[PDB]
Amino acid sequence: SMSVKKPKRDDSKDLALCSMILTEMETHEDAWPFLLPVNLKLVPGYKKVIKKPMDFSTIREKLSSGQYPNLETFALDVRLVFDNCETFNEDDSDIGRAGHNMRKYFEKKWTDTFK
Repeated sequence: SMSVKKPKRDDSKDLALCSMILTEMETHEDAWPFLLPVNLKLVPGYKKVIKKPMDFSTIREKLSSGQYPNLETFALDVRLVFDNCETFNEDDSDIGRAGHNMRKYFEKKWTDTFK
């Protein structure tokens, strides 16, 4: 509350560490369904069903241009990529399995880097 603060967590390396994690996600072999925006002209149903499209390139541009106010808003967009994937793809498909694998990979890096 006013004039009463928890001790200050050092957040000065967060930008660089989020960038490193994003690089590791970009370079994973199962990243291919997530590197670019889904083409809304060529994939029937996507536009209407997926209210907030997200992909790694869009995350990378937001990161580089100071559009993440903190590391939680960054984690929300990453998770949004996998949540969208689960909404549109069967678990037993290549893309469905890719999503589950990438989410697991992300969550471990996140915990090891920050928790």
